[PDB]
Amino acid sequence: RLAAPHHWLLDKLSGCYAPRPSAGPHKLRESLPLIVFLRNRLKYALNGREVKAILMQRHVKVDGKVRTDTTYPAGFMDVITLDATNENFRLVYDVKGRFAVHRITDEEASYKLGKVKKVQLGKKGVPYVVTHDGRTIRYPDPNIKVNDTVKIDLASGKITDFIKFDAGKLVYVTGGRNLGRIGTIVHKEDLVHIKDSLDNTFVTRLNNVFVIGEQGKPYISLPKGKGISIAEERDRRRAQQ
Amino acid sequence: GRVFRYFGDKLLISEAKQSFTRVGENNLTCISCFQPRLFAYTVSKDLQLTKYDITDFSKRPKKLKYAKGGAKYIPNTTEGHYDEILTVAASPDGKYVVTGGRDRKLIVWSTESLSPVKVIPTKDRRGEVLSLAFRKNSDQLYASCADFKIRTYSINQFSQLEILYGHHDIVEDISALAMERCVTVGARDRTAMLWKIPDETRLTFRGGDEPQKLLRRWMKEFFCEGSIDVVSMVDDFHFITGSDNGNICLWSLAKKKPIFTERIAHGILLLQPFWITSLYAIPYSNVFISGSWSGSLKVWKISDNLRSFELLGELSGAKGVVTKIQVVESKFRILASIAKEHRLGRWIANVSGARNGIYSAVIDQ
Amino acid sequence: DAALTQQILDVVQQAANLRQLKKGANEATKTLNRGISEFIIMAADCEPIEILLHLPLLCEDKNVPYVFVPSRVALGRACGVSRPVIAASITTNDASAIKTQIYAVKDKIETLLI
Amino acid sequence: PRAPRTYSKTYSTPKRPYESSRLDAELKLAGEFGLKNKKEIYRISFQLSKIRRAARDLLTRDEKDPKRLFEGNALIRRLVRVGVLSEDKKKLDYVLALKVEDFLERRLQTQVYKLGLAKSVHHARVLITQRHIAVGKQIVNIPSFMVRLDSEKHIDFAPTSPFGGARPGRVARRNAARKAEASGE
Amino acid sequence: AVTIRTRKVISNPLLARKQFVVDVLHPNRANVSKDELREKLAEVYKAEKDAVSVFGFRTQFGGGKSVGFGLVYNSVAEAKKFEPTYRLVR
RNA sequence: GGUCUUAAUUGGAAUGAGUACAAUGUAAAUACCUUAACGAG
Repeated sequence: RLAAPHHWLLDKLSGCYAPRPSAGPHKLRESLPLIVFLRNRLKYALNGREVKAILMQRHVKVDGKVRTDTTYPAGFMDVITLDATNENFRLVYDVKGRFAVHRITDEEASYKLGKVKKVQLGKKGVPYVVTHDGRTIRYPDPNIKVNDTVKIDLASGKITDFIKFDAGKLVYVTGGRNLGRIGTIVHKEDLVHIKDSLDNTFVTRLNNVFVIGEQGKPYISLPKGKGISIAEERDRRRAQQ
Repeated sequence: GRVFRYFGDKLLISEAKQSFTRVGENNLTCISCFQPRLFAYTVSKDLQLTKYDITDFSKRPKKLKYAKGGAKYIPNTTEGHYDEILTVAASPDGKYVVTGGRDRKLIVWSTESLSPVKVIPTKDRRGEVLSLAFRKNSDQLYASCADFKIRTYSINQFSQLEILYGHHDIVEDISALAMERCVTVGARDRTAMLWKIPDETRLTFRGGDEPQKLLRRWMKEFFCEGSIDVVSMVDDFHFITGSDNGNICLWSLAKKKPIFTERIAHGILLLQPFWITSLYAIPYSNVFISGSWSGSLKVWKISDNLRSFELLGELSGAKGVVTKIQVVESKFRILASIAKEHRLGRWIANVSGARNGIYSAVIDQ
Repeated sequence: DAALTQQILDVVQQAANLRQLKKGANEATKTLNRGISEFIIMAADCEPIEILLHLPLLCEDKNVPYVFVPSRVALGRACGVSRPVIAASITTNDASAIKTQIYAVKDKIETLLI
Repeated sequence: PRAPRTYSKTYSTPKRPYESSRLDAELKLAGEFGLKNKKEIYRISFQLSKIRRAARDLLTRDEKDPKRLFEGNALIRRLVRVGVLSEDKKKLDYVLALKVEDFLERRLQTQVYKLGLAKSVHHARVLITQRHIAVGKQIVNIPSFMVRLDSEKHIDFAPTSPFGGARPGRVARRNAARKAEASGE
Repeated sequence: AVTIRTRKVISNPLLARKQFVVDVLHPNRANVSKDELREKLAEVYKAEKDAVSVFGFRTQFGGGKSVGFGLVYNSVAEAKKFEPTYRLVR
C-alpha cells in the first residue's frame, strides 16, 4: 500500500498492504476493487471482514451478475447494483481522475458503453469485436471498427447500437493528465485534440480517448461537473445514507 | 430553522384590546406560558408559586392553583424556597414547571398537583440562578448563573447533563430555540456568546463601540453602553439584543459586528436614557417586542430583507417595571409581567401609574 | 464623560468583587481621613447634592483624585447593590490584582482636575 | 526508523555565577513570588530574551512590512491575552521594555494570592499543587499556569475539595470519627 | 444517574442495524460498566440486551464523560449471525 | 565608635506519595484518569 494507485485514495498509515485487484475484466491500475467501493467510497463496510460478509450475501452485482470476490476488479462503465438498498451506480471518472460515486436510474443500469479494442475474424469464419471490459461479441455490425464504441445490452450481451469515431463526437478521457475531461473532438493527428464545452483545448493519446456519444448528447449520465465530481458524489452518498 | 412566518402586515394594531388585572401579591418576578388549553405560570418575590389560565381571549386570566413559601424551609435540598425564586419556566410538554433563585436550589414541580415533584441542589456558594430556557420540544434544560456557569438538565432523567464556563461577567440572559444551541450575554462585558452544546463551542460578539463616532458621523452636517441587558433569539441565524443605554442590536452570525442598531428605544429620563427591560420575540416571525418602565410596549417588525427592522407600533397598556413578555396565539394575546420594582434589585426611580400583576393585550389577524 | 464613566464603573465593579471598595458618603469620608482611598467616585444626580459636597473639598486637601459620574443608579449597580449609591471609595492595596486599572483611572481623573 | 520527538530546553543560566548584586535581585523575586529555585526565574529571563529578540528583529524592518506587521501584531496580541502587556502599551517599542515581574505577575501562583483565596504566595502554591483551585471547570495544579485575561474571573476553589463543597477532607473526616467511636459509645 | 446521547444514527440494512455514536455523561459516578449500556440502550429501543453491542469507549480526560461507538440490531439471531465473537463471549 | 529596631518552651485546629475492595483501562495485562478501607508531627 503506497505502491497502490493513488486514485483509490487510501491513506498512508493503516497497514502495509492494499487490496491488489484480482484478475478480471479491467487492468489492475485501472480498476476499483469492490472492497474499496463498499468500504472506502460507500462506507457501508468498516472492516474488510464486513465487506466479505456483505458480498457472501450476494448483496452486490457488477454488470448484472452477482460477484462474490473482495478484490474483484470493477471499472469504467461497469454498473454495480446493490439491491436490498435500491441503488445503481456506474463507475465513471471525476475530473480529478477518480472513480466517482455516481448513482444512476433503475434503467440505464441495464446497459453500458464499451470501447471496441479489436475487431477480428474468429475461427469458422465468424467475426468478433472485443471491448475494453474484455467482452467478446461475435457477429457484429460490419461498420464497427477499432476505436468505435458500442452500446451493449447487459442482460444478454448483445450490441444494441454503436457510435463511429470521427470529428465532432463527444468524448471521455480515460487516462493521463487529462483523465476525466469530457469534450467534443476536433482532430486526430495517435493524438486526439479535444475541445470541451468551454472552448478549452487539450491533447491525449488515442489510447486514452473513449467515445460516449454526440455533442451535448452523451449516451450515459455524466457525473456532476460534466468533466469540465467524485467528491460531490461522496458527499451525497454518505449524507443521504 | 428560519422565518417562514410573515404576517407582519396583518396585525390588528391600534384596536388591540388592552386591560389589566390586580393581583394579590407584590413584586412579580416572571411569567411563562404553555401552549400544546393555555397555561400561565408566575413566581413571586413574595415567595409564592402562582398558576392561572388565560385560555379565553375574551376575558382576563383566571385563578388555578398556588403554593406559598415561608421561612420554614431554612436549613440542604429541602422541598421549598424560603427565599425569592428569580425565574420560572415550565416543561414544554406541560408536564412540569421548574424554579430557581436567590437560594440557588432547583425546585421542579408537577404542575397539576402543583406540589414539589423534585429538587436538585446547585452546589455552590455563588450559584444563584439568573434565568431559565428550555429547548423546544424537549426536556433538555439550559440554566444560567452568576458563577459564570451554565447548567443543563434533561427533566425526566432529573440528572445533570452538562456544564459550561466562560463569561468574564455574570450571565444575565440566554435564549434557545428548536435546534440545539443557545445564547448568553455577559452584561457589563459588552459581549455575547453562542453555544453549540454537544460541540461545546462558543462564538463571540462585541458591541459598545464608543460615541465620538455618532458625533463624528453626524458632524458632516449620545450614549455609551454600560452593560448588555438582554437577548431574544429570533431564528437560528439571527437574533436581537438590548442594553441599558436603550440600544437595540440585531446581530447575525454573518459578521462579527452588529448587523443593526437602534438608540433610545423607550426614550430618555447630563441625562439618563431608559434601560431596555424586556425583549421578546415570537419564533421565526418578522416581529419582536420590548418594554420598559416608561410603559410603552414597543412592537417592532423585521423587514423581509431581514437587514433592518422597523416599528410597528406602541401599546401604552403597561406602566412601570417590565420583567417578561410572552406571545400566545390561536390571533395573538400578549401577557406582560409588571411589578413595581426590577428583578435584580438596583432600583428604578419613582414608578408611578405603578401596579403589580399581569397586563393583558389582545391583537388579531 | 461617557467613556471615563464606563471605565470607572467597570473598575468599581471589579473592586466590589475583590472587596476593595467602600460605599456611601460616610464610609468614603472615613477612607479619606485614613488615607486609604485611591480615588473617590460620586453621583452627579445625588439628591440633595449637599450630602456629599464635603468630599471634593476633602479630596483636594488630601491630594486624592475624585470625580462625579452621572448616575447614582448606575454607580449602585456597579457596586453590586440593588440600591442607588451616591459616593464610593476604591481603597488602597498595592498588591491588588486590579492595581494597574485603578492607577489608569487615577491618571485619567488627575488629568481632568488639571 | 521512527520520527524524532522534538524537544527544547526552557531556561538559561547566567554568565557570571557570583554577582552579589544579581543574586540579591533573584532572591527578592523568589520571596515576593513564592518561587522555588532559580530555574523558575531563569526560565522567565529566557522566555523574555527570545521575545525581545523577536521584537528587535522586527523593529529593524520597515514599519508596513508584511513580516513586521503580521508577526508584530501577533506577538503583541499574544502578550496581551495573558496580561503581560498593558491594555495599551501595544507596540514593539514597548515589548522591548517589558520586564520579568510583568510575567511573574500572572502565574496562577500569584493570582490565587492576588484575589484573597490564599493570603500568601506560599499558601497559594500548596493550595494549587494540592488540587483546590479550578480555572473554570478544570482543576489546575501547576503554579506556573499563566492566567489569561478574560480567564481572571473563573479562578476559584474546586467542586472537589473541602474548600469547594463536597465532603471535608480525610484528616477532618478522621477527626469526626474519633469524637465518634470513643466519646459516643 | 446517567445522561445517554447517541449521535450520528445511520441505518445499515446490509447488516440490518443502526450504527451510532455513544455519548454517556458520568457526572459523579465513576464509569459505566458497559453491561449497563446494554441494559439502557436495550430498553431505549426494542432490543433485549443481546441485540446491541457497544465497545468503542475511551473516556474523556478529566472525567465524567465517555464517547464511543454502538450497534443496534433487529432479530437477536442476527446478533448471533454477524457479530465478532470476542464480544459474544463478552 | 556611629545608626536603626526571639525560641533544644508548650496547645490544639487539608492532602497525595504510597497502600488497596471495585469498576475503569487493555487483545490479556500494567500505569494513568475514578474511587471504598487505609496513609503527617
